[PDB]
Amino acid sequence: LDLPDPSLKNIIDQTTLQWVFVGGKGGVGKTTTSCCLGVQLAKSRTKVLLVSTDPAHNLSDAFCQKIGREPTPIHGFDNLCAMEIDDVFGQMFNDLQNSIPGIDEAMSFSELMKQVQQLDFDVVVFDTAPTGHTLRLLSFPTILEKAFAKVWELKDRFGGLIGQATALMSGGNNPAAAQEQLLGKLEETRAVINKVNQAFQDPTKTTFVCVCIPEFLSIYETERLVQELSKYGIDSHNIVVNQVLFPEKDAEELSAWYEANGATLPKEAREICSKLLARKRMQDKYIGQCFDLYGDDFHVVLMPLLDYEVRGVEKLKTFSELLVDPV
Amino acid sequence: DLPDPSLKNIIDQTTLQWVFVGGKGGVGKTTTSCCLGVQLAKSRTKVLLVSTDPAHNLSDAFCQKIGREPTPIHGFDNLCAMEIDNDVFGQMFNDLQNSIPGIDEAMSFSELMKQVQQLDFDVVVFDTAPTGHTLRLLSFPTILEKAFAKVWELKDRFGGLIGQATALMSGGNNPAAAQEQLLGKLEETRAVINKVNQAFQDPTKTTFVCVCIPEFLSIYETERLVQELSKYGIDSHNIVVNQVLFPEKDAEELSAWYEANGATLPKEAREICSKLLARKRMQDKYIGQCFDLYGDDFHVVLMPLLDYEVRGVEKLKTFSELLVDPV
Repeated sequence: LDLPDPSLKNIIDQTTLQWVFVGGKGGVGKTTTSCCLGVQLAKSRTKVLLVSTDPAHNLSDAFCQKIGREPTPIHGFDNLCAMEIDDVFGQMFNDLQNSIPGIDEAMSFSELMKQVQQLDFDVVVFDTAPTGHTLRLLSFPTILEKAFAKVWELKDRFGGLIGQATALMSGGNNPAAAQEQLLGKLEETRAVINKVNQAFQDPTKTTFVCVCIPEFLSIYETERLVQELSKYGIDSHNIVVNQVLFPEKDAEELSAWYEANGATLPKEAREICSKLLARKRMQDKYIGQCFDLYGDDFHVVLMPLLDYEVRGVEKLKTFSELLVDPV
Repeated sequence: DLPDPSLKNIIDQTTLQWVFVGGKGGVGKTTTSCCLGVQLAKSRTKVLLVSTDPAHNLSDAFCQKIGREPTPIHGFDNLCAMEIDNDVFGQMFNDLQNSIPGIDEAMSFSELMKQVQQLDFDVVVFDTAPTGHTLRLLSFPTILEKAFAKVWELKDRFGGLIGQATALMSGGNNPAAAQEQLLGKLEETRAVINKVNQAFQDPTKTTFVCVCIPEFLSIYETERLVQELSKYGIDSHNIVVNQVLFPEKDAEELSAWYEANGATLPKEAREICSKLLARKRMQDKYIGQCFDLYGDDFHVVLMPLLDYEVRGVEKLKTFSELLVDPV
């Protein structure tokens, strides 16, 4: 068969990329794959930044180095930085936060995008939260529009009280001035997120990498994420199937060898081979399902399951080579 | 001519089963709720107080540790208080929580309502969270319907994948059985909340008490809450304006005395009198605004601002006496 290369080398080749997002369900290796992509991009690119919106501090444990809320240069690299992210006006803002769930996340994302675009980097890798939170990250514009419409509805409906009280309170508690400031903050956030989305819908600058493992839940969340990215016009052409058991041998070669030499093995080795072969068959079924869903338009990169955790700078550097050009 | 400036209509309506107390933070929701409970303990055979306020303000109010389950109030025979704080099914539930924000609060409220309705009390007073969270509490049926529609949409879209994986996995990890179990849990929650909401729209059984203070923000949140209760068919006819400065005299007497003897007071007495007069003028303006918005259809109960915090059983008894039969 002729298919796209089973590696993430196309990410390194496309030198015009500015946003590289890495998504997937929790526990599939999002942080490790993101760190390896950052390590690989640090070679060709002048400046590379890694941004983690995962609530935990998995970036610090991954790089075996304390990573701050601001850019922290990665030990052993000259151009690789990391970053981990966790009164009338005030009352109206709290009413808006309570009425429209997700507006605070939208404003936090807007502030983060402004800070990152002002940090001036050539490429930013994005270790996102699990799929569920990334879907809200993608649905942010509808939340901003609902916030605008909620503010307008509140103004229209309570204009009588707002104007009658505007006469009373003085100084910096005018309900109309505070309401206009809330509208202006919503407008700032919406403009920032609109420019960011215009940059995101350009496959020249933005792409998405989906990480999964040969199990039902991971592939299901990967399909959810792919369909949502397709809906919102965000490009994705890389699926990383991690923790693959023995990505070199087939289930058939070793199954035949075992069927030919079954009675020659001790009880223990025979049980271990049988368990390993069964898990390999299940993983092969799920990899075939992946190749059915994708493969035509996606680079499917298979990564071997390792005994040790891929932590530390040197181990990550060695694993990135397995990521970008396999055996 | 106006309705009686007291909450005595709450005690008179013997058919009431749910008495909700809402308002902005710091206006005295907990104090008013505890006083209403103390007063209902006289006429009713058994009275329960339920606090959904995130903090543990009930314990500080009663000056006594109140548990997560009903704890009989010291010194009362019929007054109890209460303060309220891989896996395929879990993954689908998390997808629902991420897609529909507020479904977990809806299920928690359903469990709380089932527990309270099984505790069997004659009347339950409900110290709710600040206004925004009560407004979220009111939209629960729509949120449950949106959750149902999300589960059905996911079922329709991914039925092929779900059945194809059902063919594979064994035992109690069927994705289709898990989806049906999620639907059944949603149905349980929706039935409980439907019974509760049918009970809420009956003025025979449910009424709302709005607590506020003579300031703009409190009156604005009170108006929001009243309009939302009107939209959602929940009855409210009691506004409690708490922390009123000097509820006995009018704006004229002390102002006239001071303007006749202004230059005769020492610096300290003159400063305190001036601050008091300004506070009284502002409070009178906002109380007039309250009487403009309501009074025609609402019992407006004015409560005096006290130097001490209304903690302890005796202070609660005196504040309840000022609440149900004023001076």
